[PDB]
Amino acid sequence: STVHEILSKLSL
Amino acid sequence: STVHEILSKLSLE
Amino acid sequence: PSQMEHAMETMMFTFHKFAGDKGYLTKEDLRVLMEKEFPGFLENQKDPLAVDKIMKDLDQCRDGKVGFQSFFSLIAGLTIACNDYFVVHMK
Amino acid sequence: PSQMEHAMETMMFTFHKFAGDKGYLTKEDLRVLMEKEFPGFLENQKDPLAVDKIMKDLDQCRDGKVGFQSFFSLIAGLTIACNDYFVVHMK
Amino acid sequence: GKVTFPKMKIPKFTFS
Repeated sequence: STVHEILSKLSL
Repeated sequence: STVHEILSKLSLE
Repeated sequence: PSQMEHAMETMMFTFHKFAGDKGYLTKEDLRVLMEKEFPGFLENQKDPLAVDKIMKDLDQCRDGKVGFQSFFSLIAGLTIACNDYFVVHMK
Repeated sequence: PSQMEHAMETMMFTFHKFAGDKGYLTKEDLRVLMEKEFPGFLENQKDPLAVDKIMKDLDQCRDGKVGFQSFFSLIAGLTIACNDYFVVHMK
Repeated sequence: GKVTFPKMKIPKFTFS
């Protein structure tokens, strides 16, 4: 659940 | 548990 | 089995799930795979061509095929960026 | 979250659990980490300096510290060898 | 059955 959070605040 | 099995059959180098 | 072993098996099983007996991923396999496993990641990129940006530098050779090791470099890149984020902030 | 997100997180958290607050691994941490996470793997290396030899491969900057990216390189090497064996004998 | 440690070859993502 913390990985999922971070993945959505992240870009190429 | 398949990874666990495979690991015990591996070695270095 | 340890937690790491389960993690490793999961990555290994996820690759084969979306690559099939062909034993590799095409752009489309990759795109489905990202859609099923990393949906919030894709939606946060407002670009209908993220899978294309990503496919591009996985496919160093331009054969449209992405094998397991290359697949692992994708997961590696994400997890690394998450960790960096995590270190700067969440603790 | 997805199967992949779960697996990724356990990889992230495993690092930090053994790296502690200093945020990196010493050869001691690495050795403990593989003892707990891949005991069947160590128990099959005839070599007694095998951890030391993995440390040498990981420690590119020769500063005795192993960071997350190096850690992931380890897991990479392990997971890719598993998958190789998997394809050959098991799939 | 041999294990080598890959020096990748990692795609990068940002912020943060």
